[PDB]
Amino acid sequence: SVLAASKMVGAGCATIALAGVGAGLGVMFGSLINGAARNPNIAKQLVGYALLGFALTESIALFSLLVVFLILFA
Amino acid sequence: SVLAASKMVGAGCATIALAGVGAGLGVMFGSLINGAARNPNIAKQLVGYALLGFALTESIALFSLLVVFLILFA
Amino acid sequence: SVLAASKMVGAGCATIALAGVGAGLGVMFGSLINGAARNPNIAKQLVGYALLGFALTESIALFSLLVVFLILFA
Amino acid sequence: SVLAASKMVGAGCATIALAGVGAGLGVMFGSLINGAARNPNIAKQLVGYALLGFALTESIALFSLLVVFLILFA
Amino acid sequence: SVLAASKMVGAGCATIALAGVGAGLGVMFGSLINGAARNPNIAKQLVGYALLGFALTESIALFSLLVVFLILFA
Amino acid sequence: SVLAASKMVGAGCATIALAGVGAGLGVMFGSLINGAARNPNIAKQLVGYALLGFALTESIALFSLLVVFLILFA
Amino acid sequence: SVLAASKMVGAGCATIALAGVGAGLGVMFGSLINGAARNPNIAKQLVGYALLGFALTESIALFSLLVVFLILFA
Amino acid sequence: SVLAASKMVGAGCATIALAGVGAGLGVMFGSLINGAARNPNIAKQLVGYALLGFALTESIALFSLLVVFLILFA
Amino acid sequence: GCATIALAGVGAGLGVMFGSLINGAARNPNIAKQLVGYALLGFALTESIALFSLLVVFLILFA
Amino acid sequence: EAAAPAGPKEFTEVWNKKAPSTLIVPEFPSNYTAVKAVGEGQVHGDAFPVNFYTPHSILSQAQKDTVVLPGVDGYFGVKASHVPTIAQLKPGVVELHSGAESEKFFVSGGFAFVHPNGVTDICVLEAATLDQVDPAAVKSALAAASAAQPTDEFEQAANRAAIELYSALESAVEAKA
Amino acid sequence: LAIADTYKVRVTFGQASLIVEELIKHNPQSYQILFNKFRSAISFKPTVATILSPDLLEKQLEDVTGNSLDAYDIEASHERSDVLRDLTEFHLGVTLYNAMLENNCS
Amino acid sequence: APSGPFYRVAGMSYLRYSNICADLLRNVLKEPFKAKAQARQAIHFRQAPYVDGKAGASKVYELENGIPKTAN
Repeated sequence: SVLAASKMVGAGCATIALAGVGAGLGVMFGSLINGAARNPNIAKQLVGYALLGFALTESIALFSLLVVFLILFA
Repeated sequence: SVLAASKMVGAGCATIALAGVGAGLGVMFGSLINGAARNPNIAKQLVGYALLGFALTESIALFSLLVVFLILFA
Repeated sequence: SVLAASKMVGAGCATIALAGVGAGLGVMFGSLINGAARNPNIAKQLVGYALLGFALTESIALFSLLVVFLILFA
Repeated sequence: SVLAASKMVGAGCATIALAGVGAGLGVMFGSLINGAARNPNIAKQLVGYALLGFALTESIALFSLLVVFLILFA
Repeated sequence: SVLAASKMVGAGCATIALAGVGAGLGVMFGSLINGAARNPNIAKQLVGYALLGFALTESIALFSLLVVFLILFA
Repeated sequence: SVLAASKMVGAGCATIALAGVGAGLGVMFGSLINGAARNPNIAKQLVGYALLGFALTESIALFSLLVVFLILFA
Repeated sequence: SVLAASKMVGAGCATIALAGVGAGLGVMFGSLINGAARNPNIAKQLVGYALLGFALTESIALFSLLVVFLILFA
Repeated sequence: SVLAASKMVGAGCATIALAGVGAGLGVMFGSLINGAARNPNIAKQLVGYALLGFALTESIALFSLLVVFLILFA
Repeated sequence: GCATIALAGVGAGLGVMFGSLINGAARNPNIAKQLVGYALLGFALTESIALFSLLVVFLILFA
Repeated sequence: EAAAPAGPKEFTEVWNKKAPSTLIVPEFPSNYTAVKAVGEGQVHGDAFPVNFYTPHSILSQAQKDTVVLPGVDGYFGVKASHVPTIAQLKPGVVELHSGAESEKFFVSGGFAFVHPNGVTDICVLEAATLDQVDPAAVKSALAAASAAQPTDEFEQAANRAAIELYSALESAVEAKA
Repeated sequence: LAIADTYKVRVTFGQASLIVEELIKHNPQSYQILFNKFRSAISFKPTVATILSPDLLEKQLEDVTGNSLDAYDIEASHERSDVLRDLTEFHLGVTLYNAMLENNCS
Repeated sequence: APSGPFYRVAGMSYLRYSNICADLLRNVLKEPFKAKAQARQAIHFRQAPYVDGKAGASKVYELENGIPKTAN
């Protein structure tokens, strides 16, 4: 079963793509702390900018996670 | 099945372009939180600049989602 | 046992995404220290954005740690 | 059947170069939001420097998408 | 053995995740030196944010050591 | 014909040199947008250094795609 | 001809050194744009350090394809 | 002749270290242009730290080149 | 051969440290000889990882 | 958005209605300045006019080619056409250069402007040249500064200001050229 | 407020700073300074001088399709709203030191 | 309560901070030059807040040693 053997080394090697969405959300949520430290009066607005950026950067993380059941479960 | 096993180990290595796209988008969305903390006056003009780049940096993500569809389903 | 042998190499390559969340939470808690040095009067407010981002960045660190459970045991 | 197999492994490792233009464009479009917040008077002139730098960095991404197409269909 | 052989490269390719916490801790501990150079009166409060953040980045690093302890020793 | 098989996975594993070039172009083109936003009176001279920088960092990209053409077509 | 096949994947993995020299060249040519924006009076002196930096950063990129040409043509 | 094959696939993987020291020399020589544009009266002095930083970082560029000649010619 | 990719990052880390030596001496040029005292301490205590990485290269090639 | 153009010539339109014509128009400080910031010029090559000011003395109004200012993120040099900059200065040495010679005033703080017409302005409160400073009195006062610890942080706002001023003054003369 | 005895010994900048500090107790959007400018020994022009508070009115009255102050690169510690607060207090104290010194010579 | 630099979070104004740095530079000068320091350092004025046209008594500053570095 070399076809099913290459599934998990394939879907495993697909999962390096979830590194940069963590490295991206780290500088993004680090800049949420940096932005609120510089302008604390609009900290009510800046979380709405981070969560809008959290959903659209995860779009990659659900583009990366749709591969691993397109390898295994397809 | 050495040919069909090759497409899972191939497309697994293909989608890790999304790591750099996920690392780039976090720099871009984090740069708006620094940009909105500087200017609250034009803060929604800058949202049009991020969603411009979010369409244009994901462009490479769907160029890398092209390859996992052109390896597995072609 | 080539299906079983290619589990552990693939599930080994799947947890390299834990570097990117490690690089993400490192710069996020770096910008918490730098952000508190701007104004320490909102320092406890800035941890409310830090652990919000920390819980939302470990969302990938659990999304990548379920796939290593979905390869070895599923 | 290994030469057609080794093409599918090749183009997957070939499009990892699309991560860097994914990380490069997020820095360049991230600096567009910081540049426009620093100076909203010339805010769309910086878009004229962004889209020229976008298509000049896209030339790298078209150089990487070429090799994905070249080692398969030539 | 093909299973017990591939455990080593399955563990070896799994512990590359310690690079990201190593590059993550340097940004976090680098911002302690920079955060105390700005505000040296709250310099011991920023250690209270450093070792809090050091615990929450190592927990992902210890998540990367538990996988090399169950691959080798399931 | 395993030599022609290793040419495809050799050329695919060769062109990730375009990634750091692509991330290198985005750093330089990002500083073009920031450097023009600081003083736009000298903005056209900075394009004369951005395009001078772009032609010299693609010079690495010249040396990486000639390798791909030397193992494949030579 | 596995020895001559390993020259193809050997020269492929060797060329990945040109990624990091391109990312360094973008930071060096990016700081030239930031450097010439701050003081446009000494922009002829700063390219005297950039081309000095260009002569020394690719001085090890020429070491990299020296390895490529010694594992291809020797 | 698998040892002469593994002599050369390890040689390409050995010289990937020339990427990061190429990224190191670009950040350091970028910080020479950023430092000489800050105050150019000590621009003579700062090259004495850049060439000092050059010769102490390119030791790693030959430490990996020590490894390259030790698996090519040993 | 796969052991010595790790010399890239310690080569990349020292470019940040020696780059911050040039960045730190441009901002405080009167204490510049103290900053080389912090650079070469940081140089010699990061080159330990450059030989920690070379340790595994010499234990795989010859042990 | 510029729907409210306040100005010196626009002060006179409302002043000719409510205030009587018995008085002449009151003067403004813009009417005594020959140099502005928005009208470009004043560089004509490699020189730029430097105006170094205390409240009690005009220290320089000549044209230099290099000015080294001690900003709060460190020292920085100003060439002929620098970027327009509002730089807050810490205690340090303002260093003027007209050529091969240099004058080293030690300042106590106060801002420094670089303007889009190339002119620059250094605005300090007390600027003593280092020949007027003797180092025997400097760290004897730092011995009185960094030893007393009042937890009232109005006093260690002053003591932090006392530490960084005296310590930058020690290295101002101990690192002599 | 009524301030007197400012010319008994001399006019100093620290005296003008404490006078300007009591004008930071009230936090207006403008500071009109009426004084006699010493033109010559014969003529004395009465001069008004205004200081616009940073986040009240100074950031808004420099807007010219964006801002006139955005051409300047802030090289200070905190953000521009704190640089301009330290600058307009400096600008109040400088022109109050000059006002009562011009008026004393007049 | 407020934020900003270290003097601004203490309630100290910039004019009080920059004068505290100013006279502390004048304290360590040479004696031919330090003689010209306490001239421009002395603060001699008085004030009276007028609530409705009736002041109170006074607040007389007679300090010859600079701006008060103590709390205010």
